[PDB]
Amino acid sequence: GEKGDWAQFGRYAEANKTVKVPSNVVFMGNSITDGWWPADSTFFIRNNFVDRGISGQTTSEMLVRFRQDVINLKPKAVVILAGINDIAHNNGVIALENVFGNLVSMAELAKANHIKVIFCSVLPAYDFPWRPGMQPADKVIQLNKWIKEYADKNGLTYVDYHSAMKDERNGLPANLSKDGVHPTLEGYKIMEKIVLEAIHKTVK
Repeated sequence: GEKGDWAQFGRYAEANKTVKVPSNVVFMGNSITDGWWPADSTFFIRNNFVDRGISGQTTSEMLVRFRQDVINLKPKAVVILAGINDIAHNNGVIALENVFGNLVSMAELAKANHIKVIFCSVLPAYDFPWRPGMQPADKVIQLNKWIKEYADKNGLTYVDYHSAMKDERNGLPANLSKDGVHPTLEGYKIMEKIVLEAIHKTVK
C-alpha cells in the first residue's frame, strides 16, 4: 500500500494555523486550483480567499482532507472544482457514479457544518498527455450533468466554466491551456470573472 501521507494533510497543516477563523471562502481542488497561484499570485489574497488546491488529487483524497482544509477553517462558503483526476484514474480505477458520490459527501459535510457549497463544472478535457487514450471529453460532460442536477435540486450555486471554455471537440483550446487540461493565465481570467460573480451572488 501507500507509504506516505496519502491525503496530503501535511501540505497545508502549517498554513491552516495562521488562517483567521471563521474564514471567508475556501477553494478546494486539484492541479487546476493548485496552478492558480503561480499564474496570478494575488488572486486569492486580494479577494480574501483561502487556496487549498493540491496537484494530482482526486475526490477521494479531497473528501478525507475536507475536515482539515475546509470544515476546521469555518468558511462562509467552499468552492469545489474536482473530478478530472478521478477520470484520469490518479488514485486507481473509480466508477464515475462514485466520483459524484464523493462530491455529494463533501456537500453534505459542508451543509452539516453550515458552509455554503459552490460547485464548479469540471473543465473541458479532450486527452490527458500524462495518461493517454482515456477519452475524458464525454465523461467530463456526464459528471457535470450530475453535479448541475444535484446543485439545482439542493439550492447550491453551479459555476459553469465548461460552457465558457470548451472548443468544438469538448476540450480546451491552445490559447486557454498548454496541455489541454490545465489553464494558462488567459483561462484563469475567464474562470476568475465567472467564479467572482457566483461568489458575490451566494456570499454576503
